[PDB]
Amino acid sequence: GLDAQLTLVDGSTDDVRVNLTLTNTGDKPIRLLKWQLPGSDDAPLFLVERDGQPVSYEGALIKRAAPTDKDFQLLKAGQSLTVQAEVSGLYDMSAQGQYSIRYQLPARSESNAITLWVEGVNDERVQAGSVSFSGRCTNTQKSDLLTALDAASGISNNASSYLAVDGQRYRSWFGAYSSARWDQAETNFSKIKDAIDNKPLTFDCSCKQSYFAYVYPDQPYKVYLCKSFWTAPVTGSDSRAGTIVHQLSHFNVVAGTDDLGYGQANARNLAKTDPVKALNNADNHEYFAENTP
Amino acid sequence: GLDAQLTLVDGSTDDVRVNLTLTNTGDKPIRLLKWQLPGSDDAPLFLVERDGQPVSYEGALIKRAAPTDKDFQLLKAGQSLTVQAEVSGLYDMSAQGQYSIRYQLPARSESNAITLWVEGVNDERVQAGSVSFSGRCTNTQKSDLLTALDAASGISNNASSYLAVDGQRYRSWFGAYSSARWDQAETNFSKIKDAIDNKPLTFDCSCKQSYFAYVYPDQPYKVYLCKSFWTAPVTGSDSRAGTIVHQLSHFNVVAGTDDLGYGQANARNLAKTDPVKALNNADNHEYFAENTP
Ligand SMILES: [Zn+2]
Ligand SMILES: [Zn+2]
Repeated sequence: GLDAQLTLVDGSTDDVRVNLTLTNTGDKPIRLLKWQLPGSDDAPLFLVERDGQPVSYEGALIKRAAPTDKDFQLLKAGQSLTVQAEVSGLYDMSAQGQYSIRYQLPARSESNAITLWVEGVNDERVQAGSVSFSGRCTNTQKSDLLTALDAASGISNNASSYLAVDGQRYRSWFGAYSSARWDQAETNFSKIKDAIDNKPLTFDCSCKQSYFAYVYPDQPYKVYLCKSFWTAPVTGSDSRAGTIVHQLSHFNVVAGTDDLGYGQANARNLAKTDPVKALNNADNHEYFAENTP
Repeated sequence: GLDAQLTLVDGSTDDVRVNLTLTNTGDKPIRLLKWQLPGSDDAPLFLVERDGQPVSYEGALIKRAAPTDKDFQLLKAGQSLTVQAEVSGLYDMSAQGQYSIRYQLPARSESNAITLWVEGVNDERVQAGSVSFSGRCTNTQKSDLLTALDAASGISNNASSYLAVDGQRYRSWFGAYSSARWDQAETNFSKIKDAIDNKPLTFDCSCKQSYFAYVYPDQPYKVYLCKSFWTAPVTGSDSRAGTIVHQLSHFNVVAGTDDLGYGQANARNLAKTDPVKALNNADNHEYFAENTP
């Protein structure tokens, strides 16, 4: 027969990783549908409950045709296959509480349940402004993102306060003074602040490219984080907080900023060279907010 | 110096491919910022105008740090590099008319302009219901998708009409009759029809996986098409039209269908075995609408 044993992995992030051992206890090989083994494609393979109530599935749903021979994994007689899954990135395990997790048996009926207390992401934005996730953001990621968002709120309020008392910081990132350009920058930060505070934001963690993040400017307010987001400091230069300000600025409904080159020296040269371009550049907005130093 | 020559590629799809030749005409190697050469990462590298007016950039915007040595491409003295780009997937070239396209010179100022008449995607949905795109859908793709959408509308109206006169087709895909389950199916198709007709749909062409499509059920109404969408027939079994019905059915605001296995035999067994599961399965909805035969 087919035996499925789930065990919790011990670690010190807030992620919820599990080891699933599937074992052919019979005497002839069996075939397991690969789409129903945990892996890089999303499917709802687990029953996740908090305090006896099902939580949301948070992954994608795929159309696949009927499977063919190539779609099945062979397990020999006696043989075990162990696969690890991170569960918090595919089910909503954001609320604190006692959870049970079982795996459903793949096509050729459940593992044991495991149970654990989950600290959760203790934030009203995840339970006007809200924050949702996709692309397998784990509890640690979600928590890191909310942290980054509060930091971003801190620097976007600080930018906005600076701009409300109508100037080196402005000079550095936006160039020679004009009231029209200052009012424009102030309007941009007002809208960035209003998105941080009040809009339905979405962060996605699927991107593995080496840069920081990307958005589609006509698809508010979903920000895709990439590898350099995670390696960046929460605050300071080219920081997580600053990245959020950068990316939010691109949305057509926020500030419609452009990509007019990349980096601090680029940004400084724009300011010195062509204030109108600086006013239209995401980086200049980020660096004005980061104000580091 | 650096010379940039753009030429149009002749072909018989509606895509707009161009060959960009960059040439170091000087005597020492030069370095070209790779991020500003056309490639797999989106940036707005071209000036695209229709009838002398700029059209929208339709690609993503990325945060990158200042570039380092590794980010520059070397071009030797005398040397040319030719790179091809498809332009309709990154700028809005959906309206019929006369277009000019120039490339902006990368960091180390424009190519010649090329001009061409573009047939466009001649559809009010792209100019209540609308259709937007991301993930580099070309004019041919956009046109194929609108075609598929009209086909999907055809089969979703036909499903809805069938369900309005209150039964083999129902039996095949939804199992034994009950008024509650029939009303539920009718409500599901009413909402699928209303999304096809009246909602802001988004199709994305970036996915290269071998299956048909995927959605996030909490991210309406963006459908990601994958390789099997393009190889599928427009109508019939496992068709483009049917895929759209499948995927739209998954959205929480449409019909909240599940992924309860994959394929026609799966679907038929659900119906025979467990009508409540069939009523909750995307495929059963697709196959009921495809009704092939
Ligand atoms: Zn599906
Ligand atoms: Zn950017």
